[PDB]
Amino acid sequence: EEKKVCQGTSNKLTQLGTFEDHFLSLQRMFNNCEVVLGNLEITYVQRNYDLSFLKTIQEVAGYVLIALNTVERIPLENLQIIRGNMYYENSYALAVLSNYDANKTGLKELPMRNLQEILHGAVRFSNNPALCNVESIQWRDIVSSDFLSNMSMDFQNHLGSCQKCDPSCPNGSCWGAGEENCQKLTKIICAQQCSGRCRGKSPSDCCHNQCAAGCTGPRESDCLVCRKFRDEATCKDTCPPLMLYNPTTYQMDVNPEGKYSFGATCVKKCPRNYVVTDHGSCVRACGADSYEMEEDGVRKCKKCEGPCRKVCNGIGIGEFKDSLSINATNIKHFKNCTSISGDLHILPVAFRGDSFTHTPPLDPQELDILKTVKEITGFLLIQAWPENRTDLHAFENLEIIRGRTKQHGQFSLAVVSLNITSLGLRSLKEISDGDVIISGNKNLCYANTINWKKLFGTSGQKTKIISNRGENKCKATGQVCHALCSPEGCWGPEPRDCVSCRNVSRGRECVDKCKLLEGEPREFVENSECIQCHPECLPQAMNITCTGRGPDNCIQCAHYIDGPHCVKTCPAGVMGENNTLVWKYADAGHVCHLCHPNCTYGCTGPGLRGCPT
Amino acid sequence: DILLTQSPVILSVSPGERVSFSCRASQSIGTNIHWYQQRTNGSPRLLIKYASESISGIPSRFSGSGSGTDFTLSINSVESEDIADYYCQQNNNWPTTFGAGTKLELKRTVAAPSVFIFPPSDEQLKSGTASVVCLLNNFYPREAKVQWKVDNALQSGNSQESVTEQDSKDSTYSLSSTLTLSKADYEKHKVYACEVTHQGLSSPVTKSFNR
Amino acid sequence: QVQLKQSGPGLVQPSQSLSITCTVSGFSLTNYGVHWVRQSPGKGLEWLGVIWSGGNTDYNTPFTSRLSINKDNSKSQVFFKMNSLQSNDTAIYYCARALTYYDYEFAYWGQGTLVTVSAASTKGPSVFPLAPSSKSTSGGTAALGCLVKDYFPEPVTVSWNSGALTSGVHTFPAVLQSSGLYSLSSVVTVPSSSLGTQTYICNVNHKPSNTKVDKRVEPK
Ligand SMILES: *[C@@H]1O[C@H](CO)[C@@H](O[C@@H]2O[C@H](CO)[C@@H](O[C@@H]3O[C@H](CO[C@H]4O[C@H](CO[C@H]5O[C@H](CO)[C@@H](O)[C@H](O)[C@@H]5O[C@H]5O[C@H](CO)[C@@H](O)[C@H](O)[C@@H]5O)[C@@H](O)[C@H](O[C@H]5O[C@H](CO)[C@@H](O)[C@H](O)[C@@H]5O)[C@@H]4O)[C@@H](O)[C@H](O[C@H]4O[C@H](CO)[C@@H](O)[C@H](O[C@H]5O[C@H](CO)[C@@H](O)[C@H](O)[C@@H]5O)[C@@H]4O)[C@@H]3O)[C@H](O)[C@H]2NC(C)=O)[C@H](O)[C@H]1NC(C)=O
Ligand SMILES: *[C@@H]1O[C@H](CO)[C@@H](O[C@@H]2O[C@H](CO)[C@@H](O)[C@H](O)[C@H]2NC(C)=O)[C@H](O)[C@H]1NC(C)=O
Ligand SMILES: *[C@@H]1O[C@H](CO)[C@@H](O[C@@H]2O[C@H](CO)[C@@H](O)[C@H](O)[C@H]2NC(C)=O)[C@H](O)[C@H]1NC(C)=O
Ligand SMILES: *[C@H]1O[C@H](CO)[C@@H](O[C@H]2O[C@H](CO)[C@@H](O)[C@H](O)[C@H]2NC(C)=O)[C@H](O)[C@H]1NC(C)=O
Ligand SMILES: *[C@@H]1O[C@H](CO)[C@@H](O)[C@H](O)[C@H]1NC(C)=O
Ligand SMILES: *[C@@H]1O[C@H](CO)[C@@H](O)[C@H](O)[C@H]1NC(C)=O
Ligand SMILES: *[C@@H]1O[C@H](CO)[C@@H](O)[C@H](O)[C@H]1NC(C)=O
Ligand SMILES: *[C@H]1O[C@H](CO)[C@@H](O)[C@H](O)[C@H]1NC(C)=O
Ligand SMILES: *[C@H]1O[C@H](CO)[C@@H](O)[C@H](O)[C@H]1NC(C)=O
Repeated sequence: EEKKVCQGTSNKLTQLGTFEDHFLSLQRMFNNCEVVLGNLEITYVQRNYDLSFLKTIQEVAGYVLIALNTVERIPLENLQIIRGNMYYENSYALAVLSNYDANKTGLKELPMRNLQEILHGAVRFSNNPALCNVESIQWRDIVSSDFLSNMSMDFQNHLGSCQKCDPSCPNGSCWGAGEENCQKLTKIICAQQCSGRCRGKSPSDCCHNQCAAGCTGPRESDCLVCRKFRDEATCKDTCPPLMLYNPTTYQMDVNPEGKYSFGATCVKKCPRNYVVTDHGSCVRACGADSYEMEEDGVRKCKKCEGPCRKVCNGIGIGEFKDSLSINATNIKHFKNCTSISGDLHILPVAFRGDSFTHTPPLDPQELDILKTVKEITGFLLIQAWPENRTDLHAFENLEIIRGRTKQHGQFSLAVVSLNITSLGLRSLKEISDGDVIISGNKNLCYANTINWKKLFGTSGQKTKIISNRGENKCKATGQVCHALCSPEGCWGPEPRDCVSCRNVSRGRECVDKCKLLEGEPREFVENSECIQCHPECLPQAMNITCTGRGPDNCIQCAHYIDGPHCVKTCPAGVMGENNTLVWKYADAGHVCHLCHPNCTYGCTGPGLRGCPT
Repeated sequence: DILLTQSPVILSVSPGERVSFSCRASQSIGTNIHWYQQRTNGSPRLLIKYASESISGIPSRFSGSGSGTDFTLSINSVESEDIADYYCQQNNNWPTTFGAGTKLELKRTVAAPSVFIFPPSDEQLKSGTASVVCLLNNFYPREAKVQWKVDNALQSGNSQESVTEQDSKDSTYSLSSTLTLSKADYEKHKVYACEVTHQGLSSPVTKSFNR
Repeated sequence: QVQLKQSGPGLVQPSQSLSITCTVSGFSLTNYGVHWVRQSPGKGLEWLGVIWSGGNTDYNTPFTSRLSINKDNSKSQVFFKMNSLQSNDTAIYYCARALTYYDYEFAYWGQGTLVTVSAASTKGPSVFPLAPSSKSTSGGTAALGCLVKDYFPEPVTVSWNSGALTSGVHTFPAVLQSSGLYSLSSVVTVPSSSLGTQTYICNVNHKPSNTKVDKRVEPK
């Protein structure tokens, strides 16, 4: 066995089409279901509809609602526990309401003979004029004593005579006819000694603190069902975590024995088609802000570095079927796009507007929208551009034009008759297929300094850079590759415009030297790149401030030191072994050592002489 | 600004020879040069693009070569319908720009002009002015001198002449000179002579009329 | 078959505007720009501007303030307008289309419009014959023709015997007289004593003024 899990429902009193339709989807949701992650809602079910699939239901996480049913029996015969992680209304984790119709018929049999715990929340019973036996149920065994005060029990039978509880039953309390429907008391029937549940009336049959409905024995693994989490039928306070502080390594480390959390369960791998959040919980799919990927046959959400990948149809396809260009109407549909599947056309019509297709002039400002675009699958076509804009500013993050589709079967990048001065395409590192044509841009400089053949993937691709401002003129006006650029060319005047630096680079920018020995963030170099020193190394006066990335490669620790790592503070209340939280103090040399195991709340010195009371 | 200098102003070649035209750009320009042919009264016609790239429809005896500042249009065995002006154009700097043209002329054996003098027609006179016309037909080369003697005073600032473009069949020229004088200026003198000098006339020929 | 065809009144008063239409066939203005280039004796072939496929224009610096090019794609028609002409502006004006998208290698050209900028009035030519001088004998060579005089503006056409007479015919480039009128000659070489053909008729047409004239040429 490995319990079947269904989603649950939260439609409350809403009715999904015909009674007929409603039941079909109820059945569809719960058929075979053992554990309900969400709520169980049984609603609008009529006379003579077989509801027997409900016999499979062992556990509900949310609430249980049973309302507006005329069906005779609701055989929730194995429901052991309602956690009440959500409430129906106010604060009821179980609500059984107006189960009757105008036709003088309603619900008779709700035999929940195995319902032993409601973990949180109260219960409402009202307007069930055909209900039997339940009114005899002694709720103090089922409901936590904090919720007794919000209990709403109104039992009134006016539609039948009922069967009677077996004399076998305790205090005449039962769920329906027969010995098998007697309440099984597991709380109110037990000696002082026991904290929680029980299975006998003696001192030596208390249930472990950890159990919910009752138990089959003393030990933590004999529970019927778990108050908090279960981990292969051992009830625990929490799922064993993914990271533990490593006393040897002096930091967080993969806890080998660690486990993800799924429902009220601790599990080594999420069920098929589930993703693990950055907190160790199995969820159905990743939050925006983050994305799906994989390390060790485990799908996880990592958080997006910059805008999340988003794919959009180009002009021509989809929302943009029959569109001549990006334009006032359509441009909004581009917000946040990262990759364009298809082509972009920016044409004069965009800026005049077009009374024929009912489109107003495009606010050129709005082209800022394209800044998120990193990939064009087809071709980029720019035949118009705001004249007071110096370069192709909206495409500063374009990394690749794949040129799968091409204008007239030819061009993958076409820039024609603009007022620009530089291309500005500083991120473009690949044009997969197609030809470049840059023509009639009378102020355009820089274009020739690029070796276009390096962006190309196919050896037949051609360039045509014609009738722009001449090499001669640009040179004569200083509009030429910055000093800090290698002989590999420009996309414009600025140092972040170069294809590659003659010396070193920060991020995208070219520089003459890194900040070794002087500077705001002190740095080291690798592959002509200036990488920052970890923020916990002290800026040194005389020599370098670090040799690499870690908190291990400081010359000198800015604050405290923990093994080989410099840290901002000593570890204080990090989760450790055996579920022993971990506390360190900083000595004279500002070096971290363990506190006395006994200092529940951290310490300032060694031993009990370090955490006064 | 980019200058395009074509040369020679007139290229003079024998029919069948390999002829080559030169265009010099003032800034090095890759291969961003095209060439046209323009026949009298015709609109130009593309012959080569990007310095060396053949254009379909153009006969194979047209080629082009060059890169940087120095380009060359070529013709092996020049024909007689290769008589045209040839232009270069540049593609690199805004705005596109053309050279001034080279005129292609076919050399030929010297052919003396046949000279003819025409008194002013009937009526023209009694309508105010007289126009007198000399004609030199089918000559080569183009250098021809025409002086007007009126009773033997040489004339000046009273004539205009006109030369046809080179004939594609016989590859020659035809000049015509027109003496303009109002009535009574004609009708004051008697002899009206037309005097031609040309490579193919051992000594000058003279054609007159009306005494 | 790519073709460009121009229409437009070519004689233009100073400060008046020049308009030329260029009707286009065999491709659409949807996909191709149409350029405008002019030519004169003195200052060469010169590029004037473009209406590119998307409808945006671009004008050479000296015509920035006075060029206007428009189009109507659906009628495949381009419309060149230039204001405030002066005699600098006399030339043959052309439309052109590049061989290749976005380029300037002009494979196709309208027939050109001959544009003349003067404040002078239009005038038809007067026609006088240049009668053949009586020789006596020979057989092969005798010359005669027509003097097409005092017309404005260009051009004029000359055909002989209504076109039925081709070789021998030399029609000279017109010459601008000191009167501001043009003048011309259209001459033909003939078998002496007019062997074979007797009738030598002169077929002068001046379209700008719409004057057809015929003269006959013998010793009157
Ligand atoms: C800026 O960006 C914005 C945003 O991207 C751009 O906005 C888009 O612009 C598009 C271009 O304008 C535009 O698409 C157009 O949609 C037009 C109208 O669409 C509706 O009508 C359709 C048909 O109507 C009738 O005809 C059908 C068959 O003839 C028939 O089946 C219908 O029932 C209906 O019946 C009547 O027809 C006859 C008289 O109409 C008569 O005989 C008959 O008895 C009936 O009375 C309809 O099918 C269509 O539905 C589609 O979409 C919906 C969802 O939206 C989907 O559920 C459906 O399944 C279906 O796919 C909708 O209801 C349409 O007319 C345009 O196009 C033409 O298609 C061909 C090829 O392109 C064309 O040749 C035809 O006709 C003439 O059209 C030209 C003028 O447009 C003329 O010049 C030609 O002469 C030509 O013959 C077709 O009409 C076109 O599809 C789109 O909707 C806009 N989108 C948005 C989001 O706004 C903007 O364009 C951009 N601007 C710039 C400058 O860049
Ligand atoms: C682009 O992303 C932003 C968020 O990164 C989206 O805008 C947010 O939308 C949510 C509701 O979906 C709001 O609660 C936020 O206040 C919005 N943030 C803003 C406007 O800054 C936006 O919808 C995305 N664009 C599109 C059309 O996909
Ligand atoms: C077209 O682009 C040009 C070139 O960038 C712009 O002209 C320049 O404008 C700046 C001021 O913003 C001047 O300092 C430069 O001298 C100008 N360059 C020259 C001499 O051409 C021009 O403004 C743009 N066109 C429009 C209409 O915005
Ligand atoms: C670490 O794990 C041990 C498991 O053996 C925990 O259990 C110990 O302490 C309990 C006192 O409440 C006893 O019930 C166990 O008998 C005892 N187990 C041993 C070692 O014999 C221990 O509580 C855990 N540590 C922490 C921080 O709670
Ligand atoms: C370009 O022109 C717009 C519109 O008038 C203006 O708002 C903007 O300041 C100008 N330049 C920019 C975007 O810096
Ligand atoms: C780059 O900077 C260095 C500093 O080490 C300098 O010596 C070198 O000449 C510079 N070259 C350029 C302009 O890239
Ligand atoms: C920097 O400091 C170290 C001290 O560890 C010293 O040995 C070394 O000589 C210094 N390096 C340089 C480049 O001067
Ligand atoms: C669940 O019950 C359905 C009714 O929808 C039945 O068709 C199906 O066979 C059951 N599922 C299985 C595979 O046991
Ligand atoms: C032509 O003439 C006008 C008017 O005098 C003058 O403004 C213009 O600069 C001249 N340009 C030329 C030489 O084309």
